[PDB]
Amino acid sequence: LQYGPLAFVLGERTTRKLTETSKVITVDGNICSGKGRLAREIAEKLGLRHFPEAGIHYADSTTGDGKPLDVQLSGNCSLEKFYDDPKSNDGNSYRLQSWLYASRLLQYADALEHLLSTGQGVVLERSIYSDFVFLEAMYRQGFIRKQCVEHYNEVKKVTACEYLPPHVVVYVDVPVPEIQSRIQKKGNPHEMKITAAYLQDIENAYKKTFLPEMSEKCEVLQYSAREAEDAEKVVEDIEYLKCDKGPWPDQDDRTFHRLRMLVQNKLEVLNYTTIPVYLPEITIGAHQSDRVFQKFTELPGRKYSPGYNEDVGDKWIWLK
Amino acid sequence: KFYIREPPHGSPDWLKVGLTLGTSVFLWIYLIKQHKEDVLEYKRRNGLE
Amino acid sequence: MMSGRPGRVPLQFLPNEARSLPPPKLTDPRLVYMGFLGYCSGLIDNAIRRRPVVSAGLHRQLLYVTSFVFFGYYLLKRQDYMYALRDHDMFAYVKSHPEDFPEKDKKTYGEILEEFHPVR
Amino acid sequence: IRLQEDPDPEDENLYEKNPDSHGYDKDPIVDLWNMRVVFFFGFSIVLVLGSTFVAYLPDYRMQEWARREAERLVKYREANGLPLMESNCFDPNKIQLPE
Amino acid sequence: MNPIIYTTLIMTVMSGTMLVMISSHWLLIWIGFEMNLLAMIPVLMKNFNPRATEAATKYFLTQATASMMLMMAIIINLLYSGQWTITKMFNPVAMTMMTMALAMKLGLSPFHFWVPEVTQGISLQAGLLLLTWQKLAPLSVLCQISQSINPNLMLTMAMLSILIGGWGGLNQTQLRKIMAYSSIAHMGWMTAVLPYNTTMTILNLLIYITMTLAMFMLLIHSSATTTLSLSHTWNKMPVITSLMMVTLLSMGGLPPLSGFMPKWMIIQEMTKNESIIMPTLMAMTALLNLYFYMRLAYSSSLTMFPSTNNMKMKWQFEHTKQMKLLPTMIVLSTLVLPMTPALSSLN
Amino acid sequence: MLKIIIPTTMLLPMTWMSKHNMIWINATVHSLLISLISLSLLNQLGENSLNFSLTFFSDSLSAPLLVLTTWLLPLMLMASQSHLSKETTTRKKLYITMLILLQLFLIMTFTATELILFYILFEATLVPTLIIITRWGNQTERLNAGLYFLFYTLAGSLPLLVALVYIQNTTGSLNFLIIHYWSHPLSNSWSNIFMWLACIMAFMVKMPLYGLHLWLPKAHVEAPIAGSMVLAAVLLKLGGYGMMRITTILNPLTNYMAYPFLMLSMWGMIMTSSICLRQTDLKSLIAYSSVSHMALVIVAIMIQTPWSFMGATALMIAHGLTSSMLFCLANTNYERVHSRTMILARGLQTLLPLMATWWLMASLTNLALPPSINLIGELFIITASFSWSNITIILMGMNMMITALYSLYMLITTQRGKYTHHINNIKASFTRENALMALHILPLLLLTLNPKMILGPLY
Ligand SMILES: Nc1nc2c(ncn2[C@@H]2O[C@H](COP(=O)(O)OP(=O)(O)OP(=O)(O)O)[C@@H](O)[C@H]2O)c(=O)[nH]1
Ligand SMILES: [Mg+2]
Repeated sequence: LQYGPLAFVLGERTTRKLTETSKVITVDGNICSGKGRLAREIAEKLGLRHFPEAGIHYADSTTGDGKPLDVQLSGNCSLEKFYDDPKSNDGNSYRLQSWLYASRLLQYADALEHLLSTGQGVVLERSIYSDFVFLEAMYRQGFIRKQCVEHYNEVKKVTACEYLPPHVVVYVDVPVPEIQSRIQKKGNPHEMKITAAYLQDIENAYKKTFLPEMSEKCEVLQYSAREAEDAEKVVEDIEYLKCDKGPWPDQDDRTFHRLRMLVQNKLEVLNYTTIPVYLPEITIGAHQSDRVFQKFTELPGRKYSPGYNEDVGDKWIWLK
Repeated sequence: KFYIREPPHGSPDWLKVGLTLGTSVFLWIYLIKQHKEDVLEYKRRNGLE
Repeated sequence: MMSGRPGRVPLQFLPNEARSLPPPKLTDPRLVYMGFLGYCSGLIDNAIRRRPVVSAGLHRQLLYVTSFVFFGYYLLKRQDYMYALRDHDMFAYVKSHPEDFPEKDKKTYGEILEEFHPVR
Repeated sequence: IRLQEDPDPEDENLYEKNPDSHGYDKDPIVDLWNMRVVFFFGFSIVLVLGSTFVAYLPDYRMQEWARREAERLVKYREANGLPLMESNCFDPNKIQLPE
Repeated sequence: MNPIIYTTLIMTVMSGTMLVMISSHWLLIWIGFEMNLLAMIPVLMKNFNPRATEAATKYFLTQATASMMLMMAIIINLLYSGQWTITKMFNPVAMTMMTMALAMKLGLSPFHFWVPEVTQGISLQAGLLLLTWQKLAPLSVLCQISQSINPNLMLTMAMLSILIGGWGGLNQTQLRKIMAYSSIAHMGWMTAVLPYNTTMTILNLLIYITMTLAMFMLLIHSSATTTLSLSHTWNKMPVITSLMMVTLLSMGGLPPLSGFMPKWMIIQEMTKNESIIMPTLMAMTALLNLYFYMRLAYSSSLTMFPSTNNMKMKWQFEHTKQMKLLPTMIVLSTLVLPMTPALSSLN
Repeated sequence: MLKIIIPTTMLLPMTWMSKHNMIWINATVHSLLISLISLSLLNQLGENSLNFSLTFFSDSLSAPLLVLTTWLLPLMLMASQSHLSKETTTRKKLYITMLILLQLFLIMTFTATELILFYILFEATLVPTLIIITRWGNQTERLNAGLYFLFYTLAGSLPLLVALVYIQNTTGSLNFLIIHYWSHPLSNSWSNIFMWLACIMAFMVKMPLYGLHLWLPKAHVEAPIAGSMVLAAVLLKLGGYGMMRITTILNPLTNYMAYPFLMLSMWGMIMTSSICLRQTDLKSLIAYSSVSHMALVIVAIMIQTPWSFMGATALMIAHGLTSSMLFCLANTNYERVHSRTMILARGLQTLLPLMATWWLMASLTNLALPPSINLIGELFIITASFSWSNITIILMGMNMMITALYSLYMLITTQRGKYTHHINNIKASFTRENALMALHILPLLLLTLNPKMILGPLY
């Protein structure tokens, strides 16, 4: 019995699950700012669900057998290629930027699904609302075409409008030189090619667009790297927040039902990420589209539907 | 198994399978009996037998 | 035409005077096409639902078939009864109105002068 | 890039991997059997046996019967002074003209 | 909306339609139209955007004006006969008023302007309900009063409906507006034979409702409302686009498909009445509908349009919900032509 | 007819249930088997027709057409499997399904005892044909070709539907036998004139009549090879067969209603033969030559003589075989050089000798060289036209002269001269291509031994 009208009619309400700590928390910050530690201890000690940041193969992880698929069939973009040749002619910069935004949309849907179905809160590392920081940073460095930020705005406007913002927006504040030294510390050669202008643009987008605009619909919690290691203090300030801003207080079971209906339907979540706006960086030609779709269909367990794939160990096809 | 999430159609719905088979057998039996009595009713109305 | 016909009781799919006609045979070509329509519906159901179209859910395809045949048999009875009623009324009306349907005086082609049109 | 599209691939030569290619299939065995079934069922059966069947079809248009009937009629008409053929296709006794 | 409240509003729409179809009294028929409109307005505004609000407002204005004209026709009929029974109208101007009111409710050509805008402004489910269920009540009233309609007025409106549905749909890239103009043309086809044989009207209505249900359910399955969005569907679920192509060919009336049956039967019944010019005009005009159906088929199934990179995400996901009776609707809309003599069951 | 129809229907389950690599083998084997069975329909009677059931019948007009259709299916399959080698299994099965559906519709079209059933079956042939052209054609021009073919045919056909139902309402029957035996003379009035036009124009546009033919170059050129084969070989003949059937209710109105059509076809055969002299596309030249032979068929049907009908029947059969052969021959070169331009690949006789021989045979048959059945049909029609009016010999002689000129011109430009220097990919002819030409040409010449099998019911 998937959550539907018949389930909600009888006895399925979400307010009876919602609690004081039934909040969605997004941790944020520049690259190598250490969001991982803050988010993971926040989840572990506040008793929430952690979601590691949405990568290229997040979708591959939430479907099938949970293992990453070939970049050709999923993603069709690289982060090392972006760090090596960010201004390449492939359009790989915005192809990657759109793919990981779609992955973030999927993850936000998945996290709201868990919250609205179990009542447990979640913590995320970045989200749809802080994905634009990288898009603007790439634009200032002259990577994306101006056409390719209008399309991003279109997709974000028509998709992110449907969902509730985080309760708490925790931000870790690290200066550009320290981030640079951490990148030079971990030794990733592709990360080693990140210019200070890119990181500065990211920090500027954070400080001047992201953090102020969360401040009117969520409670924003800023810590620099010194106060971000004390997760006890961070969660103490999390527990002291009133959370009387934004649309979350004025939510009843009628709206939570519609949100659960949208959020459980993954094809409706991703509907507008494939609007017919033909940009060279993301448009796929018909021959390549058909070929790659056939190679995807050839994957084990991917042809018919879950439970109907005998080639992967599925029984009773003729009685299903 | 193979899938991470449990597929909704991973095992047969035994109640639905039994209902489908039973309702089909009843439909066939009812149709056959109706045709038999209908031929009988036609034959006796028309005086054929 | 047939709406205000006398004796025509409402919401009655087969009236009792239909039991005087022969019921359609079980291997009736139209009934078999009804079953074929049900089978195609089952195949298309497998296709849309993303199941193996031929071998998935034999109970479901089977039910498609038997329900289609079940409806088709009664549809055939009603259709045949309507046509029987049509012929019944037509013959009754020709009988009651002999002046409107005269006995045409038959003539042979040896006394009938048909015009010849040459092809040349 | 104007879009992500595969480049136009080069045509495959069936002879390159199969010098003995008959042109039916890339797999030599099914290519051979495609050639065999094509030639057998086309030439050996439909052409030869079909042409023989049409050649020995029983009397078409009943032409032999018509010739025999004409021979009998010509013999009777000539032996009795009757015209070989009358202009009137039908007897003018079973025709009633109008006036 | 609350699922119980939405179910209740749907049931009230159907119960208004049923009140229209089961009443012998003109006041109760008017009541049924009123109830149908009252329950229908919220289902149009289910999504609640300014487009939905404007669609609901235009729908309300046209339907209320038609209802008032219908009541005036009833009152004139009563004034001259004292009769409330739905039967032949005893007054000619009351009959004209009633015919215009019913055509405006149906959306025939001189009163067709609301159909494309309202269909575009509402969701696909609302449009499915609008273009299938809302045709039943006015058409049933028309079939009941068909013996007193002015054939010239009705045939004029039907021919105009066919022409305008053909021409208007030629310019559309929006699937909802294409559906609306196809609906206008099919309503014209229904109402042309209404003076001669109401059984043909019922047959054509059933076939059209089957095709429209199949097409709207395919669109909902595809989540596509523009021709370019539908052009991506091949790269996700090509079965849907091939089924949609055969359904569009059926809508064009191409033999041997089910959509050819109503046209063929209506042409036959019209020629039985010394009507030859009008059926020829109607069949020739329907080639426009077939033209933009074929344009949709070209963009959807017979050719492959460019896809997007984000489509690879959708490949790993199935539909949460499944359209009910869609395989049956598809088979019925395409494959039922050998069963044509069963139309006498509608007698 | 069920012993023919049901095996053809069984091709679909067999095609869809066979292995991915047995598709062509299975379809070819069993379509050849069905063609063998269809030959028994050539056992005809002198006077009556083969009236099997209430719904299907066969006579000397439709039996050769049925044999031609059942024969064309396997040749189609051999022609297709090359360019569709890279396609998916499901899509190959869909292409085969379209071909089988087309054959089944054509088989029932040529045997339908009732005029409206004939109409539906003849209209049904549009759907798989349009699907083939628009889905599996090669160029962007296939879409416009599909639209032209569809809407030309439908603008022709819908008035025919109206006329047929009017005839059924006034006469009481559309049964072919009843229509013949209860034939009424057609009076001279505007009503009857437009009834004649409605009964004739669909078959006119199908043949096609010169002036209504602009869909044919598009459709026969843009279509994949099997589509071109059927369009030239069997689909054009639907107009001639239907015209022969329906002219039995149009007399004596046909005496003067045919004058514009007789003039159009007699001059347009000249016009389209001249167009062939200047066509730069090989497939377009082959498509344009069909218009002239079909114009001859139009004249033969419009003058309504036993000799004209015999010639029209023989000419339809011979043109089907020859035009399909020519399309296949052009397609073999297209699959090598990936272009339809005729002067692209010259001097091919010194690279493909036996294919050059096949080209010479095809050109000779298009020439109507005696005693081929092409020549038999053309000569019978010419004699009937000469009786109709002696002045017809000027135009028909001009047409056969121009036909010789363009046929031999195509032969000379493609096969003779010096080979093109930079074209180094003319691989040797496959056994499949040579067998395709042989199976086109051998039954054509064997028919010369028994010409009455294609001379129609007026023999
Ligand atoms: N282009 C692009 N890269 C992104 C985006 N989101 C994340 N990344 C990359 O994701 C990679 C993973 O490292 P980050 O999550 O940034 O940082 P980290 O190393 O985990 O360190 P902390 O932020 O302190 O947790 C980095 O190389 C980022 O640049 C995005 O929207 N666009
Ligand atoms: Mg992170």
